[PDB]
Amino acid sequence: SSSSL
Amino acid sequence: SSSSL
Amino acid sequence: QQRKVLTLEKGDNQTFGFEIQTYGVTFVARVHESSPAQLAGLTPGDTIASVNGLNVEGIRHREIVDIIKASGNVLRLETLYGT
Amino acid sequence: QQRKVLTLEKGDNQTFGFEIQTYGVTFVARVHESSPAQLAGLTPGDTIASVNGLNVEGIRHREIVDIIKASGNVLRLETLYGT
Repeated sequence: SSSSL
Repeated sequence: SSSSL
Repeated sequence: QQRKVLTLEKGDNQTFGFEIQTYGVTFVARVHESSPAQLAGLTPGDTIASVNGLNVEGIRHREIVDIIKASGNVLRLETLYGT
Repeated sequence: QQRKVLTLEKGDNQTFGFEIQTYGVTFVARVHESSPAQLAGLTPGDTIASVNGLNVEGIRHREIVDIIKASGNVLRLETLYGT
């Protein structure tokens, strides 16, 4: 999964 | 490297 | 979930709309909105297993990219949930 | 090239502007334009080595993300050219 920061 | 397609 | 089969179809002068990266496996770093890739169901995090029916685990990045660039406007992919 | 040290500084209600993915290493899948990340020099393809001085090779994704979410508006990272 890709996580936005 | 990231490649656009 | 399990596997995932999909077919992208693009315009003649547009892109499929996704970026890939390879480490060492190849996976989708980005998927542009409204692109054949998104509308097809491609999701960042997916990993590319096959391209037009061919497995890529043993192929280098530039090659994979080359195959996709030479696939015309239609594209058959197979991905597996990466992360 | 070699290593790469950088410091991101953000607004109080904005994001640093980048996405990360982890496989098994953790790397930048995307960098939003005009974000502290881009202006700082972050580039898709970079891999995260340290965060605020801590190495992440042995930490899980959700943790890394947690550390970054708790770093306030300043952020010190260290990346290595991934791909």
